[PDB]
Amino acid sequence: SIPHLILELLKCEPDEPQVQAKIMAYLQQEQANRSKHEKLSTFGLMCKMADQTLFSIVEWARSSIFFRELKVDDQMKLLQNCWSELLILDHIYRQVVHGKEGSIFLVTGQQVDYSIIASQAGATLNNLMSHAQELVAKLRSLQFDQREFVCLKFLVLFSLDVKNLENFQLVEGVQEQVNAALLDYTMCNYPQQTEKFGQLLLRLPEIRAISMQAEEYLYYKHLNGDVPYNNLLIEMLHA
Amino acid sequence: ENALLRYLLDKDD
Amino acid sequence: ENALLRYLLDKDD
Ligand SMILES: O=C(O)CCc1cc(-c2ccccc2)n(-c2cccc(C(F)(F)F)c2)n1
Repeated sequence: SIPHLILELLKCEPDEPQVQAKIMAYLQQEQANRSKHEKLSTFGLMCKMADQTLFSIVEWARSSIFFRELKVDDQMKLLQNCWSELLILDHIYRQVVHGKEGSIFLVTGQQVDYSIIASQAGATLNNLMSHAQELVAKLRSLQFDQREFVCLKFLVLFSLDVKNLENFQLVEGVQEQVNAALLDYTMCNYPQQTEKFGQLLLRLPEIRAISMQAEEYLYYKHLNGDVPYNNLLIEMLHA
Repeated sequence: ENALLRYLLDKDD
Repeated sequence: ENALLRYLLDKDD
């Protein structure tokens, strides 16, 4: 029993295999480009993955119901507010749906041992990765599903905390409606877990916090000369 | 503000 | 109004 609204949300979803392929191809064709002099690091590679995932998120957003009806200035304010949250949310959902504990399912579509990434990384990034891991675990135990995921994505995108929106009413309207649809979906589909609606919404502040930490850390990395040229990621980071 | 974000949103596919 | 031309005008060098 899936509300109508949620069906409209699911129709907006990307083709995940094609996205994975596109990014993967971009990264190969990048070594081709790069001279046999210039080398690249695990951190650097992950920055490129984030950058390419951002292109895909913007594409998803621009074609999505409701978001299409906004003026581009409003679209920009919404995306500038939530880009890092959408990256994190997308990551988390992949871990739950196509991943397993002890492994990271990357956006290029392969799994790598968590250990093998974490070992490359210093303590600040490890700390962030751990918190993300706990979110994944929490949401795994909740039996987080695709219908829930799409609702949370719209709730993140159509944020109420964004000031200076022209059409703030449409944005409020979307929040309320997705909220109501999520409430329906959980009571209809998970009737013995009346806590499920609440447990889902309370992940959103945690996602917001991890995302703000990620950005602060990445800006440090950028100012340190550690982020390879990455137009969209850094343009978003400068927002 | 971001020329690039604007472009990614406006471009006609 | 072509989006690329606007980006080209508006972007940072
Ligand atoms: O597998 C992916 O999803 C692509 C790469 C990635 C992973 C993360 C991440 C970072 C911290 C916690 C959880 C996931 N990415 C990311 C998410 C938000 C913000 C940033 C930032 F700030 F570095 F640009 C990266 N990108």
